[PDB]
Amino acid sequence: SFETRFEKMDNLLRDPKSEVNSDCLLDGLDALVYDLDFPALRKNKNIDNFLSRYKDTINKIRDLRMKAEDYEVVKVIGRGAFGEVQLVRHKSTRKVYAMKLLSKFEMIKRSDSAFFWEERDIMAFANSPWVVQLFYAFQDDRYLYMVMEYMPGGDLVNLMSNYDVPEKWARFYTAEVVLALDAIHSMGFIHRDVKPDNMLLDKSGHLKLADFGTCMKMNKEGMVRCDTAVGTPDYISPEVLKSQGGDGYYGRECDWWSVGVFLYEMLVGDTPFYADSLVGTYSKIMNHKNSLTFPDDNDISKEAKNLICAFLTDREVRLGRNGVEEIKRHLFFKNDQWAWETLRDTVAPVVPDLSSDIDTSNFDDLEEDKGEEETFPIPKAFVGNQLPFVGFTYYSNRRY
Amino acid sequence: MSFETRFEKMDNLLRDPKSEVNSDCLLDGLDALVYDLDFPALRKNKNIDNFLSRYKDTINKIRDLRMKAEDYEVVKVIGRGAFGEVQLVRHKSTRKVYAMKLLSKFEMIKRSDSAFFWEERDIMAFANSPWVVQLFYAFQDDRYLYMVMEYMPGGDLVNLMSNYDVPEKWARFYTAEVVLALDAIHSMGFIHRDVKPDNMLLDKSGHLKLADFGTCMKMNKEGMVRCDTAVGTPDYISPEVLKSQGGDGYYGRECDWWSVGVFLYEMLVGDTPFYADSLVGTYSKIMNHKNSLTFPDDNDISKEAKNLICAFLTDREVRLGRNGVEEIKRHLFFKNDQWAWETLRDTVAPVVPDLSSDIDTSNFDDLEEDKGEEETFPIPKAFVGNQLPFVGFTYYSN
Ligand SMILES: C[C@@H](N)[C@H]1CC[C@H](C(=O)Nc2ccncc2)CC1
Ligand SMILES: C[C@@H](N)[C@H]1CC[C@H](C(=O)Nc2ccncc2)CC1
Repeated sequence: SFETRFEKMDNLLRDPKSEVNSDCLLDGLDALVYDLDFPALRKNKNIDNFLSRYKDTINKIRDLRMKAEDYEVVKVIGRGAFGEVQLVRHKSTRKVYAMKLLSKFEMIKRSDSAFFWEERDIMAFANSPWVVQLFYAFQDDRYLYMVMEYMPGGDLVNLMSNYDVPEKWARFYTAEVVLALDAIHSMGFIHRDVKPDNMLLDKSGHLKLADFGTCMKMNKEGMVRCDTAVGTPDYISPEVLKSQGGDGYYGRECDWWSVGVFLYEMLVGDTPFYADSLVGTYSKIMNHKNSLTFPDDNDISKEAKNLICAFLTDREVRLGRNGVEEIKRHLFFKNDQWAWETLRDTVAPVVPDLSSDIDTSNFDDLEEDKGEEETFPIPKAFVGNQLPFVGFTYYSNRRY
Repeated sequence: MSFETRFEKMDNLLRDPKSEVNSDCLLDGLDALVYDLDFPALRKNKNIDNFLSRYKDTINKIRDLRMKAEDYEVVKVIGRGAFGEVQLVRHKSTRKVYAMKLLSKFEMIKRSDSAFFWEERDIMAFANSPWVVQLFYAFQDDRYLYMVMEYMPGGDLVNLMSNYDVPEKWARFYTAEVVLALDAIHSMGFIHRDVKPDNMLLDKSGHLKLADFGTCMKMNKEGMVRCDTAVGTPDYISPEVLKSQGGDGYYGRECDWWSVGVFLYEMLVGDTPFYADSLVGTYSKIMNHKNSLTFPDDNDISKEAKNLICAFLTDREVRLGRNGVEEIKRHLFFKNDQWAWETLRDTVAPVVPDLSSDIDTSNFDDLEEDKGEEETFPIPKAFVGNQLPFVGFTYYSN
């Protein structure tokens, strides 16, 4: 039908999940202009003409759409591999966010995943109190921008470095992690990188998972096929670590292993497979059957040691294989202060006391500054570097 | 402006039919980018290869859903030549009858000239004037631009002049309707530059509309336009436009009034005032119009008619219409008792076409055939971007 066709097309331009919504189309144009405006390419008439035709229009668009200078950078609160995280205030709305910058050139400089799509999808549509929310996503010729809710409570790395975590706390945080991971699993993902760095606390001291670049969609049988290992040396499971070209076929039990490493670290103060060098940790993980020991410290309860050992075993006998319910029923979690279904409504073990909305005391003081770093080299022919990041913008077609 | 304002200004832009960044135009850009990259030579680049692999499914569905050529049943070809052919079409679904104009992308590209269509699209789509042939839809594929216009069943003035020894009463009417049509174009801020019987079409009631605006240009601050470009059939072209061949000349709207004078002369005489066997011969006579413009020794043509023609066929500086259209309207030639300027298009036309059906094409000649094996673009070894000049052409009406 004629109407049907017009309508199907109209939805395809509206749907927040459509690859051709206003966001994707405005990105498509924005990318083209960026990838053509070069004197070497300007020699071609088609190109030179097209650019002069849209010059005024494209400049109007870039000013109207969400851009970097719309935000006032309050302070850098994280910096690393593919960019940095900075506490920002929107100059117009005065609202405070944590903005993440991803160097387009650096991700193209041999990453191998386009990992940012998973990160964008989950953070934007998860709609879960266990997932750091993504409000806006935009871009220019050089950086991807992710506008997330600010987690003023800092991460679990910071918490563990300031406290000798008692069991009561360990239980709470482990329990919130379990629910957070179960929410991710219910969405059809295996996180693959469960660690204190990815665990952030809100203004009330409650946990959320941040960063999901390592996430992968499960198949129908709830499995994932991967030839190359993914994760962090201390927290990676034996099966994900040994994942090879031979196959590399694993389930969500690999996440539960990392939770065991997390629990152990909170109560002991060290990772269960710490070694002199990185490669030593590898051997100890593979030899987990004999390398996993508890120090002579009569403060780790029986239940704690049990759960840790139930998690730090071979995938085949690992706790969590029969669903999250067998984990929740574990005696370690048995308490009289909270229930699973009401946990995130209870008072947290550490409720952060904040001075202002821009209080960054729970984050280490990072230098800030830089002086803009090297990006793409000026092309001599058409390369199309902005093409992989088309449709990343989350602004014109957001879900409400 | 507030965030809400900024957001909503941008969101209105995507729905504004007069926006270069409305949804339809943006789909063109993405549609085009897919065409000018889907070549094995360019597929060697990963950014390109991955891009096309992602939008493969999506782009195909889009192309099948949007307005396309096979949505129309071609009833009959009614015009040909230029960059394509004008054909009477019936929309397969709505059963509505339109006149569709095709423009070959390759042909346009081959000989530079690939920007004239923007003026034609803009005017026909937004003029919203009874003196302008209306443009309902505009779409495209990898090869042709498509313009869905209202069908003018009355035929053109060329056809009318070849069937009648046009009397003055008729000549006056048609000249008067042309004057109002040209004034409407001028009011929109354009100089037509190609006023001729071919571009003058009649509706079912026998009333005039201007069709084709591929030579129209936007007047500058002072209502002028510089230009360089070759010329086809100088018969109606003014001396100034002919002298301005290479950016060496700025001319006003009074170049259109010259063409009206040629039009009036042709209706009453039967021949164009500066006709010659060669193109350069016609040119020479137009340049020497001061001495070449003559009238036959049969005073069938009235005094007022001779006056108006001579008032139009003079040097730009003293040409009638330089002081506005009102001095033209007040000319004694137009003095009559059958119509008034403000009510003219509501009066009964001198020739009201009698039509058999909605697809009656009796006022249009049957056309030969093209035997036209239209040339296609060669497979590129690098990025050429032949689709870029046609991005943002797509247009729909509500
Ligand atoms: C170490 C990496 N895996 C990664 C963890 C999450 C971090 C972040 O978004 N932090 C953050 C989010 C919201 N509010 C404050 C900080 C970015 C870096
Ligand atoms: C010869 C050229 N200057 C040009 C004249 C007008 C013609 C046309 O659109 N004709 C038309 C319009 C509407 N209905 C029927 C025919 C296209 C070609």
